[PDB]
Amino acid sequence: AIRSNMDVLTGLPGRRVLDESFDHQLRNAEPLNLYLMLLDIDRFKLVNDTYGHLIGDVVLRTLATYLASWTRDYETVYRYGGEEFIIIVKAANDEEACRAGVRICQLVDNHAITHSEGHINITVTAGVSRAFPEEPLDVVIGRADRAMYEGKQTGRNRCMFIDEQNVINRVL
Ligand SMILES: Nc1nc2c(ncn2[C@@H]2O[C@@H]3COP(=O)(O)O[C@H]4[C@@H](O)[C@H](n5cnc6c(=O)[nH]c(N)nc65)O[C@@H]4COP(=O)(O)O[C@H]3[C@H]2O)c(=O)[nH]1
Ligand SMILES: Nc1nc2c(ncn2[C@@H]2O[C@@H]3COP(=O)(O)O[C@H]4[C@@H](O)[C@H](n5cnc6c(=O)[nH]c(N)nc65)O[C@@H]4COP(=O)(O)O[C@H]3[C@H]2O)c(=O)[nH]1
Ligand SMILES: [Mg+2]
Repeated sequence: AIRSNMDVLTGLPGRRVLDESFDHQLRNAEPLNLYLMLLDIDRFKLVNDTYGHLIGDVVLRTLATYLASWTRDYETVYRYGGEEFIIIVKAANDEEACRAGVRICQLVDNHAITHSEGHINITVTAGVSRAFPEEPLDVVIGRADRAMYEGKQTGRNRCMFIDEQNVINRVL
């Protein structure tokens, strides 16, 4: 069968589910603020080159399961790209959204991925942005992407926030 609302590998909803639902989610976030958390597996190409793509698939499937287990039910985890996940967070303020982001980064770092021949330690870099009313998804992801990139530049295994001045800081 063809199930366009599910990533076959991880079982998570994919890009199309977020793209199609984002405007609705943002409209109905009130009275809360909506935040977008973009997560990329650190040096994932290297994992595949070292262990092979079958093991890479285990990493993706396991991380998906982990993220699902580490998030609240109304905050959906998507597999947005090949090595990229998105979590849509609703929160009262920036500090709460950033706490969600940094705790998820910390959990990833602290839970090895079991595979047949041992264990692999992975980390993620995360960028978080507020979605302002009526903004399209590409703008929100664009800003989170800037935050995430600065995270990769400054050491990886961390969560970054881009604020209302479009200035990026690491979340501690
Ligand atoms: N550190 C931290 N982690 C958070 C927070 N919100 C969600 N999580 C994480 O997301 C997982 C799933 O949350 P849930 O579906 O709401 O499902 C939760 C929730 O229904 C409940 N629960 C656990 N602790 C609390 C709590 O302190 N307050 C409330 N109201 N419920 C809790 O038990 C379920 C399973 O909890 P966990 O195994 O801990 O698993 C939690 C935890 O890993 C948070 O604010 N801080
Ligand atoms: N929307 C959203 N907000 C998040 C998430 N994670 C953290 N926050 C926000 O950050 C506040 C502090 O989280 P914390 O330091 O983990 O501090 C948390 C944590 O120690 C615990 N807690 C709450 N829920 C859970 C849970 O489901 N599992 C576990 N293990 N602890 C929880 O209670 C403390 C207070 O929780 P809150 O009053 O809810 O207050 C939370 C909440 O407003 C998230 O995944 N989604
Ligand atoms: Mg749950």
